Amino acid sequence: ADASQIVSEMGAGWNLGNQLEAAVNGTPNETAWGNPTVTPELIKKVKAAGFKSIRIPVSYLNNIGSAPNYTINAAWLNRIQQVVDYAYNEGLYVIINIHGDGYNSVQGGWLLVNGGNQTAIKEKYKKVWQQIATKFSNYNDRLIFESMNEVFDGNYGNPNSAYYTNLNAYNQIFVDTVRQTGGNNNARWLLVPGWNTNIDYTVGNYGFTLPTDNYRSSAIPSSQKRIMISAHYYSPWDFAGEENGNITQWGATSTNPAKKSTWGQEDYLESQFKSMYDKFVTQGYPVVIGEFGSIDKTSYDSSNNVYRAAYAKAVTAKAKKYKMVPVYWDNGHNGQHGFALFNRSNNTVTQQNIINAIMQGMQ
Ligand SMILES: [Ca+2]
Repeated sequence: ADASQIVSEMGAGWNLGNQLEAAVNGTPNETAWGNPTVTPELIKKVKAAGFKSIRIPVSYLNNIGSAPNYTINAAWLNRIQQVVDYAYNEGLYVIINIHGDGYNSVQGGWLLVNGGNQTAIKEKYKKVWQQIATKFSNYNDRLIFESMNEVFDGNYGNPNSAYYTNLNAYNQIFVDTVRQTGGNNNARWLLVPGWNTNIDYTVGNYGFTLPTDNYRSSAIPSSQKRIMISAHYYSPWDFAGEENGNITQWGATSTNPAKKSTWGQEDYLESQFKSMYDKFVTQGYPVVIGEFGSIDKTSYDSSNNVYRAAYAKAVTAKAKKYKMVPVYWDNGHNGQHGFALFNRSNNTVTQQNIINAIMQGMQ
């Protein structure tokens, strides 16, 4: 699939959140954050709801062995492959990444743009991607590798240019390392972010650079890309992610201005997504909005789900407008401040109206 066709085929995506990226005191464990062990039935339920792509956060952390081989625990790679297969064998697009490892705030986090030993970070990263790519080399273009997740130094202000250079270096190392492994890895789509998956800091003049891809398969036309660009979207945070009841409504259908943000509405969403279209999509790079969503505030405002639905529809529809892939953030938590649309304990739907809103947004 070329850049336009892949977006169409990917449809609406869903994150298998709070599973294989979950870690406590440095060891990944897919149950560590309270979700059950993943089973194929969950992925079948998500497919039945209409999602065509599954994003699978994966952490590695202390399952990476010592230098210089940095060997990944074999049982962990085998488990990741089993979970990938639950989605891949159902005909879905699948994205796998390196997730917790890039955070300063995660115990064992090491893929740090601000870290002092960039030589060791870069070599470890190379060796880790060599192994993950090798494990999945025979998978077709429905499997996408994502270089890393949300990578920054912890500061929400303007990016340090030297640190941005490290980020860009990681993306370049990832691309070239993956291509030089076997199988279909020289041809598959590879997803890369800019700083903290932030749209403004990725599209603006802050230091992001597009990787070269000179080791890719000769079969890819010179005029096409096999790189996609990642951003995440939870704006305005006071509505979407802040864990209190100050703001519980969003968009034009809000019924109370005291419960609605003063910024970040439909006009902002338009400007933001148009900026990704103008910078990247027009140049032949698909864009994946790899996470979006809003937390459950029905404990504060009994009308909140009206707005969670409205927000999800609006973000999905804006992605559709601008020919980019919207991927919903589902963390399995049903309850206060949760993001789940399904109860993973029984594979039931818990948020039919939000699912319907997403699917309406794909029309
Ligand atoms: Ca998060």
